[PDB]
Amino acid sequence: SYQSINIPVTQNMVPSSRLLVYYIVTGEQTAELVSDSVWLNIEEKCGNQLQVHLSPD
Amino acid sequence: CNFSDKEVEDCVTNRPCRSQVRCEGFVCAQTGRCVNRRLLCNGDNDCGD
Repeated sequence: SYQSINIPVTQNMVPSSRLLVYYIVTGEQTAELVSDSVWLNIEEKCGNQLQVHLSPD
Repeated sequence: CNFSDKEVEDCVTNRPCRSQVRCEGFVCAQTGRCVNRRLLCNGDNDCGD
């Protein structure tokens, strides 16, 4: 069995990213490209984390 | 002459050997012939058996 995709969802991925996994298997003699993909919904978040407030609340 | 111009002695397995040639195909169980899976259910004895 294979290493999982253990990766940080870095900020560049927001709001959405798509994972495609692929290999070529040579078969007996003829290669085949095998692939699958999934849409990964990411939390909407800002890179600046900017916040604004009235200081005399 | 005696026909035995050949003679043979048995041994221990002193060492391994890599004879185990990998068959990606189907292995014809009794013969060990490697046949391509497209020849399964072919209607033809492409194996020996």
